[PDB]
Amino acid sequence: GALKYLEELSKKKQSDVVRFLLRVRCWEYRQLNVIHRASRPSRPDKARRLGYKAKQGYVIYRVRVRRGGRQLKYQRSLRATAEERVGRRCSNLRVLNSYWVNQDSTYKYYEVILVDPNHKAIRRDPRINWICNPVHKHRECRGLTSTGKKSRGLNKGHRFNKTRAGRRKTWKRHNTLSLWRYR
Amino acid sequence: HFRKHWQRRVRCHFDQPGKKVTRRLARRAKAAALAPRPVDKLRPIVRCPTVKYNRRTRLGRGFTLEELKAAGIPRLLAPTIGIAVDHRRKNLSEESLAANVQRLKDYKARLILFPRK
Amino acid sequence: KTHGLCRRCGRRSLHNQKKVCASCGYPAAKTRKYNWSEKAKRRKVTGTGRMRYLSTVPRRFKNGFRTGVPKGAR
Amino acid sequence: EDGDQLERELDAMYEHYKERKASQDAKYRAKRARQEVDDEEWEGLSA
Amino acid sequence: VLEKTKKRLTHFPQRKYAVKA
Amino acid sequence: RELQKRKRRSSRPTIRMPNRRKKALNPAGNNIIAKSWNKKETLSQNYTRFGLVAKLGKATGGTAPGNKALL
Amino acid sequence: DLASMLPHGRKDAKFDTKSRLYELCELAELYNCNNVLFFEARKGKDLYMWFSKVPNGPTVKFYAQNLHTMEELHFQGNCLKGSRPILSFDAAFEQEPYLKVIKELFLHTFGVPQGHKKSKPFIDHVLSFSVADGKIWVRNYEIREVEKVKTDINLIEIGPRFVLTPIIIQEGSFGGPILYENKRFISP
Amino acid sequence: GHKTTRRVLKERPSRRKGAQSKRTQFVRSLIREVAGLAPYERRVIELLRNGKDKRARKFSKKKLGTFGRAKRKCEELQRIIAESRRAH
Amino acid sequence: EDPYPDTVEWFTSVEEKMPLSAAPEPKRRFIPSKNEAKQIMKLVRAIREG
Amino acid sequence: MVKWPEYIRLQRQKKILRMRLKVPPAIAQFQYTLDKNLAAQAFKLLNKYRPETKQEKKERLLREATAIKEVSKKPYTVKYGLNHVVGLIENKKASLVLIANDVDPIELVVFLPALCRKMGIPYAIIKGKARLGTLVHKKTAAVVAITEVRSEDKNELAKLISAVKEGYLEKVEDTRKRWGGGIMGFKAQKREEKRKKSLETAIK
RNA sequence: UUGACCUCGGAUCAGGUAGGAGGACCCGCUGAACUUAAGCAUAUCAAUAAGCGGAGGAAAAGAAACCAACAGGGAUUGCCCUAGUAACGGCGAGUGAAGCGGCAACAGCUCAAAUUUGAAAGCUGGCUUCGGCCCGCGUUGUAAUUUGGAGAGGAUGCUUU
RNA sequence: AAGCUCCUUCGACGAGUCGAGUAGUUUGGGAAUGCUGCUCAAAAUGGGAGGUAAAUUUCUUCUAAAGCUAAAUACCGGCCA
Ligand SMILES: [Zn+2]
Repeated sequence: GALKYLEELSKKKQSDVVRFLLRVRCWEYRQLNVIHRASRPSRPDKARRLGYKAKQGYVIYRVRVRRGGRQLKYQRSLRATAEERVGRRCSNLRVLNSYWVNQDSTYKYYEVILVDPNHKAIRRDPRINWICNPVHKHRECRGLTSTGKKSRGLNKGHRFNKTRAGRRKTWKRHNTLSLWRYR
Repeated sequence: HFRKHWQRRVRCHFDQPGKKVTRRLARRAKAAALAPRPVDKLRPIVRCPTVKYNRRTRLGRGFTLEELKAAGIPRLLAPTIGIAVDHRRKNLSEESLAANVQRLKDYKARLILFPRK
Repeated sequence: KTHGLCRRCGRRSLHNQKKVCASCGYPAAKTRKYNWSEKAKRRKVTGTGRMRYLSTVPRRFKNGFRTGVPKGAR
Repeated sequence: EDGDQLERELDAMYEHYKERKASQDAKYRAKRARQEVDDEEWEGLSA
Repeated sequence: VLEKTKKRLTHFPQRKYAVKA
Repeated sequence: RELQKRKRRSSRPTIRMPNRRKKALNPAGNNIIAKSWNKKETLSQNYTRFGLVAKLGKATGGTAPGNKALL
Repeated sequence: DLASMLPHGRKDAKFDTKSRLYELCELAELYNCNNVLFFEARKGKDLYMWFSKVPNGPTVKFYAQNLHTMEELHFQGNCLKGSRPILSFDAAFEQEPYLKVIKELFLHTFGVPQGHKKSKPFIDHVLSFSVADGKIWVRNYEIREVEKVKTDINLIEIGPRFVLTPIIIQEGSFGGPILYENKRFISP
Repeated sequence: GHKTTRRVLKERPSRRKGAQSKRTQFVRSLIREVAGLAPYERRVIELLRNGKDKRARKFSKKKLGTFGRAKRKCEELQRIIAESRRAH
Repeated sequence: EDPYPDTVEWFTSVEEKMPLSAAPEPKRRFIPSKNEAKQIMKLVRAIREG
Repeated sequence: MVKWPEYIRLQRQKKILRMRLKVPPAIAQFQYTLDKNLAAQAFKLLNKYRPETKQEKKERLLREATAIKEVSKKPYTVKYGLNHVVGLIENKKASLVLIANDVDPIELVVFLPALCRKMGIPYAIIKGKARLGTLVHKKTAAVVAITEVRSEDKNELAKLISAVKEGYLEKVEDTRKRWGGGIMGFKAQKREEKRKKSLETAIK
């Protein structure tokens, strides 16, 4: 039941306990490096529902990302930038998925769940051997994480006509002149 | 209407017969794999949504759970004996339910099932 | 002279002050390449050299990358 | 028990960090050399 | 393969069948 | 282009690739379908000769006069 | 435009379509308002205006179409922001009993009370409601004064131009028995 | 339209997606008690205790963004006040 | 105002006398352990095979 | 002067922050823990119900395997695991609950005292997740609970429950609902008068 | 005095892994101008070229918080018409879809949310006579069961390995 | 080990995420077409999107913020023909 208790406690963020804990951690993470390793998820329920296991092969990295804009607005989020930086640091791991942890007023903070594809436990266990497959190299760079799908607009409906099934692919398909043999 | 670069985006279908032969050979290869079996799964009969097309029936995606039960075909065995199952479609009409159960009974009568190994 | 011998590409293209090759950019790990010069791309594309290993790969693929010796040998 | 000595040590270390990070400019050093100290720090003797 | 998938394939494997003309 | 030119200029042999296909185009084995399958006949023709249905779907065109395999 | 012409008014953003037409009345009580002018858009294409006296009655629904708002550069007229207008009504508005209920509410809506501290001290515009078809046409005009030839009033259109056709008048804030039905309303 | 014999469909758990879990309600109430209140909720509590209920509702709108959300927040905080009163 | 107010137990002051879950108890909580039986059987097979 | 390493400085600064910050009640009640004698009695009844080590379990399983080669009562042990113990608390199968005071992140346990109070189960807070961890054969246990004991220890468990309930829960009821922290020392208070005498005198 | 836990480090420690090339097609970031038309300005070129990052034999997308108003459809993808329609544009230059319908191919699933609690049943190593020995990971949760057109638990009788 | 059936027993579903305001960018698409940044910041007979003048906001249809998956489709480069 601890997972629902944590889910509700995370839903209530400006509550006194969560605000106090977030302040102290925000201080601790500013004292720590821009990108550093975590040990244990500070949000175990979020990590678990995103797919973190306590197996030899799963690791957490906390990354600090500067907030704001370029009046130009960057089409990729600060979440995607954090994932890409964590991947460039740990080039030997696959970025499974990232989640928010702190925000302060100058930097947002994100814990990224990463999986080692070369570990024997990961390779033998299904449900993760897909990320052992080679088509999933640098999902964070190709926009294949949750932030990437959200930014690409990969949803079904009449509100996502131009972006679902690939925006550039749709534009090309609409801008090709098809000529047949019998016209 | 040539303000864009249609020259760099133009497609010619000179491979129409080649693709046709490829498709026919693909249907031959799945028939070689699924030898006694047909190369397609059974599809239900459904009514077209729009009032423009509502007087004509067509082939749907898969058979519904309650019509499958009414015809007497188990859910876990229907995709095995070659019947498509659609858990999203709902009957809402005795007419469609009866027509689809008639279709499944015709399949039952015309089917040959081999006894496992 | 502002261009000496580059060790990576072999051309007389090494700015002595900047220490950067004007053709391949030797200090950078990546080899300099631009899509606005298809002629330069095709001058330094694969197939213009010796092909020591990539030329031998296809025969191994054709035979299935098998290891061992023919039965009844030596 | 109240971490008083540790608090003083940490405060002194942070202050030293501040003075070196400020005095690695020499304009702060000039301003420190020229500026005069106040009397509300010497207060306490008789006034 | 996962144990649940193995059980499903064991107890409901793709059968051979023919449909008459 | 440069790679092909180098191949044509060099003495290293050409690697002629056998016409391998991922999927077999004809039934094989020691069962009734394999032993009664005619490799020179088409799918519909073979299923008409067998007495079996090759497609439970709607016909997408006109069949041969003697076709009985496209229900 | 209507809010700018109404100084005794409060502008309020999107209302939930899944909410309640009497939750409108509690919202008006929240803001201490005794009249409600509600804009309800259907399909993002058609307007409907609910004029109401909250809490106890009565309330009308109009289908609103043929909109020509301000900042359309063909009106040539203006008026002070919040000045008391002259309300022009019609003999049909005094003859038909339901048009009489709609005249009273439109007076209570566009009244701009006499001593209100947000109203301008001088009068320069007339808001005219006319009934030609089975619809109500609203126009807003500036009264320009011109010296006579050896002053005279001229009118220049200043503001919104929209057509309202009545649908229902309910006894009750946003409910109760129907007192009038158009019975000739052709829905888009 | 056409005349077809109507059928009654089985209950959909996806339609039962609306949460009636008494255990989830218990968890939410306990977490409310444990965590406490946000600063804006403390302001709304102060206003509701003092009697400025229309002001509370307006501030709840200004902080949340919708009439319905403000109404639900005000009802939740009023229930918290009632529970605290009967607990004291 | 009081910046750090004491908590008023408006929910934990009341005590509930019943468990949250009404789900029935499984047989396994009353019968011996089937998994342990499997492990013992594997060990017995290993001892038989030596 | 001398320079401390970064991690040592960070953890001592965390000490100072923990002692200086005003703590919410749910963590102040974790700051309040029990004492030596009560902890010792707890671990005496508990050490009798400790889990079976892995070597002992393998040896036992081999014993019944050999017996079958050539009918037992229900085992009673200390129940551990956060989710399992929370389920036992929710189902009122737990008779006693012990919660480690030093679980980081704290959110894992921050609701456990309130849950135990609501369900009516006696609970206490123990100094040392490594010690609760040594009862089980692990490195760290966030929580341990006693569900049922043998007839030889029913009276001992009941007396331990009564003793922990009175001698800890009464003091915790006296001081658990209030905020913690505020242990300002001489240097902190002197800095406080410096700040006030620099702020409210003339200018802001 | 001793010993654990947590955190942070060292090693030419044991075993692995990343870089670069290629880039026709593919997934993202960033991003012009020439030209056309219009009192002027938005627009067009173009969500293009150049630049940067990342994969494969295909990639991507993908099993409805969908379409619809039906007598209903039923993951995704591609062709035909829809259609130069709806819509947005000084209702200029112009830009410009989708549902339906016919077809090609069709395949479904895995987790988090529950206590195995009558037994962590899970897994990495490295020592092997290859049969099993320990070190460890892990309860801040590794196996089995379940994934909301469901499911769980008891009972009940058939049917499957 | 597995499937069904029955029921005086239960039935857990993703948060700085929706959403409101705003700036930029983008689309045929201010019910903002989608996306990003910034300030505020949710619910549990809930939420999303449509239908409807029909008299109240009734009706219809799905479950977002976790993940995998062949085929039909593209190909100026690779091994060939
Ligand atoms: Zn060079």
